Amino acid sequence: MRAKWRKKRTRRLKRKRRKVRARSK
Amino acid sequence: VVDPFTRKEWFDIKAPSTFENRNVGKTLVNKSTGLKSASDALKGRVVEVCLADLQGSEDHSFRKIKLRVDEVQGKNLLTNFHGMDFTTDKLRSMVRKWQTLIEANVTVKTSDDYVLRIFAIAFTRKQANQVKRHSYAQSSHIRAIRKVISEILTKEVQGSTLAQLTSKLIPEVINKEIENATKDIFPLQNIHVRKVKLLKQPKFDVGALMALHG
Amino acid sequence: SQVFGVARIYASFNDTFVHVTDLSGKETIARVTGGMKVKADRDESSPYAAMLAAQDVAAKCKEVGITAVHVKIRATGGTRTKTPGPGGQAALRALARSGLRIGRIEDVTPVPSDSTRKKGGRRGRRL
Amino acid sequence: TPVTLAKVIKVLGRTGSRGGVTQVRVEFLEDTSRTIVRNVKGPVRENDILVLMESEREARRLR
Amino acid sequence: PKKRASNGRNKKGRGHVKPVRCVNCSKSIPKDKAIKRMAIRNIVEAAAVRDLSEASVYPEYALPKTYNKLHYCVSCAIHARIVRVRSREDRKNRAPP
RNA sequence: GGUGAAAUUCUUGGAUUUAUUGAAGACUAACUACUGCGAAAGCAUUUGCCAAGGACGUUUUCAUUAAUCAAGAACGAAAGUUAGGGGAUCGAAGAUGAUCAGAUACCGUCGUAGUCUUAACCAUAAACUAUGCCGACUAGGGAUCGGGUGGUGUUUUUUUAAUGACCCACUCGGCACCUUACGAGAAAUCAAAGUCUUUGGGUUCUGGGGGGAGUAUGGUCGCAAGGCUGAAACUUAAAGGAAUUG
RNA sequence: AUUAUUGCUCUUCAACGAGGAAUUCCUAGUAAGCGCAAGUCAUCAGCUUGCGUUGAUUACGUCCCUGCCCUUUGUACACACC
Ligand SMILES: [Mg+2]
Ligand SMILES: [Mg+2]
Ligand SMILES: [Mg+2]
Ligand SMILES: [Mg+2]
Ligand SMILES: [Mg+2]
Ligand SMILES: [Mg+2]
Ligand SMILES: [Mg+2]
Ligand SMILES: [Mg+2]
Ligand SMILES: [Mg+2]
Ligand SMILES: [Mg+2]
Ligand SMILES: [Mg+2]
Ligand SMILES: [Mg+2]
Ligand SMILES: [Mg+2]
Ligand SMILES: [Mg+2]
Ligand SMILES: [Mg+2]
Ligand SMILES: [Mg+2]
Ligand SMILES: [Mg+2]
Ligand SMILES: [Mg+2]
Ligand SMILES: [Mg+2]
Ligand SMILES: [Zn+2]
Repeated sequence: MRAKWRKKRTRRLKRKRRKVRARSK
Repeated sequence: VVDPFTRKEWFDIKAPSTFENRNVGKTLVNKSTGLKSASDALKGRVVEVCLADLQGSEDHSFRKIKLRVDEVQGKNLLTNFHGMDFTTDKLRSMVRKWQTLIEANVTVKTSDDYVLRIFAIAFTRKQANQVKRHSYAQSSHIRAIRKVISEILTKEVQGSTLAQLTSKLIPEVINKEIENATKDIFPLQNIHVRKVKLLKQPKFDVGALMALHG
Repeated sequence: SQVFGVARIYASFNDTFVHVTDLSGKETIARVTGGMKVKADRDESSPYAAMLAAQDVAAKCKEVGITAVHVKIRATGGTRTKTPGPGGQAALRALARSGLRIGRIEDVTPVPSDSTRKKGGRRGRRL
Repeated sequence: TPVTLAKVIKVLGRTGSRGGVTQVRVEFLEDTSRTIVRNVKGPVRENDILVLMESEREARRLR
Repeated sequence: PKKRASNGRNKKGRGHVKPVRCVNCSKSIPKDKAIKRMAIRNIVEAAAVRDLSEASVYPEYALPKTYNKLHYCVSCAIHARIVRVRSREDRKNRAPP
């Protein structure tokens, strides 16, 4: 996939793990 | 079941003084009925005729003129100065590559107190033995020419109204005084007052207006 | 010699405007466009139409009072194509060849000291 | 009807997308010393005589 | 790899020029990289000039052409106008005709 | 009106076209170039002010004061964020007319944020010459931008000059092109990418097969979005570059 | 020999009044018209392969349509755009 959109893929992907981790702080 | 033509009042346009043909053209109004008359309604229109279409000669192909209608009298309406334009084609021709353009302007008053803004354009010429294919001034050159142009333009106005200013613009006296003071600085070709607009007329004064007529 | 008025032929694509008015402009005299004298949208600017409309416009122009007329041909302008449309030349041709005089004509296509962002976005109208 | 006679003086070539059309310069006989190029419909060689139905008007290219 | 030394088009010692809008599709494109033609042409045309002077006043008149500079976007330049495509070498030739 | 063609749309409210005026915000057309300047981002209307700069000129001054740089700092396109203002235009989102088997799009319409500006953030771009800086050396050519020097050069007339613009030779320092190639390179190409197994002028920084991955983690910066720093397990025989013929 | 091999005679006497959008073939002893021999074949040519007979109109050009070649140019394809 376009590198630009793979970067976006994982931008989001991190935002969710950033989110799910917070539930547990 | 109308056709406003089988109704429209008709009219011819007369020009001011310091040119050639005072007769100019025709127009349509509406019959001066009680409530909404042909008179006070419009008249105040304006007309654009090339002055070569109004001076006869062709050493004036460009240079357009705005005439505004101020007064009316029995199928005869005069007109006065309202501006001066250039033709689109002439400029587009004057403005060629490989050379520097120069423009400058000023707002200023006249005797009979019409205020106006006159324009001025000039391009750098190669001079007849040059080798380099372009010819550019030196910015420091450009700033000089403008200031002098401006010095000259302000002087030429507030002579006896647009009246004398019109009488001044027609034979392009301005053009060559520019040409004069300038050649101490840089070459230059074309050089014209290009434009001039009106923005602050005084008061009607039915007297003074009537001085161009006879 | 004649009686004079203004022609002003706006010629964009998809339509061509012809309408003569008083040399002051304030007062019209007969119009009609290219979209009038044929019906197909697609052909709304074609030279064949603007002819037939330059024909119907010449007619009235002389059937009212104007014996002659100067022209001011014009394109879309502004932040648009700025180039002459198709049925401008056909219009001019049709109104001189009609039975009307011609005198000193210039271009009046609005040209900006550029700006107001063009339409269709940075990547262009793409198809 | 003003008939107008012209003698083909040179064969220039084939215009028309199709190409059935030949470009030709002619010399009209009744008072020479002038020339005009015409477009033909049929096969043509040098020294042929074309009846220009209207003397003064000529074309160039064809599509 | 690389394909031109002028890269895209004409820009050495500057770093930023400023975009124009394509006359055909309106695509932005740096002015130096543009591709341009003065669209100098007559107001009338081929045939009209006779029928022009014929039904006009004045002697032969004067005749004043139109002048407008054209800005194309490469693709638009390539799709119709000046372009073709040249050999590896003919590319190098900057001469117009 | 708009299109390849259409439709959504606007039209007794005289639309679209015309004319005269006015207001709002944005922008700087043409002149504009293998042309200028800036550390880089970047910078094209005028005029006044404010300080700044390179190059040149120099038989002025000081005299090793310099080169390059972990840390640290200044600035930093666009978007994006906070708080005002502004909000013309174009216009992420959204809603539509069509197209399509589908059509969350391309094309058309409506148009929110935005686009502009102030105060503060953010610090990233293929931020590109994909090419560190200082110094020396190595090879031809015609242009050009700035500075200077030389001339019983041209053109400007007045009374010769003085000027200014122009012409020719030279010389510094700019932006580039040309041809060559002693030389270099895997080549494409390169006056540097040259002066390297005949391997050393000074200095900074980064890379060490591919994926995993700019991921996990910790630290840190941020309002946020995210920036900086930044692994391993595992997987894998190629991935990659330039040129050739198809 | 019926589902009628072919041939003859009488009778029966259809559609078809030059053919929409489309589309084939052709430049001289050619097109078209005309019949013959040969192949097949016990018997059956509305087919074919050749043959001679009568014998034109119109081009002797072009790139518009369609088809294919050739350069140039892109390619991450080379089992090569299936
Ligand atoms: Mg919880
Ligand atoms: Mg395309
Ligand atoms: Mg490539
Ligand atoms: Mg940049
Ligand atoms: Mg400007
Ligand atoms: Mg520390
Ligand atoms: Mg650092
Ligand atoms: Mg807005
Ligand atoms: Mg949508
Ligand atoms: Mg839909
Ligand atoms: Mg969507
Ligand atoms: Mg980076
Ligand atoms: Mg680049
Ligand atoms: Mg050199
Ligand atoms: Mg294997
Ligand atoms: Mg390759
Ligand atoms: Mg047989
Ligand atoms: Mg058979
Ligand atoms: Mg290849
Ligand atoms: Zn384009």
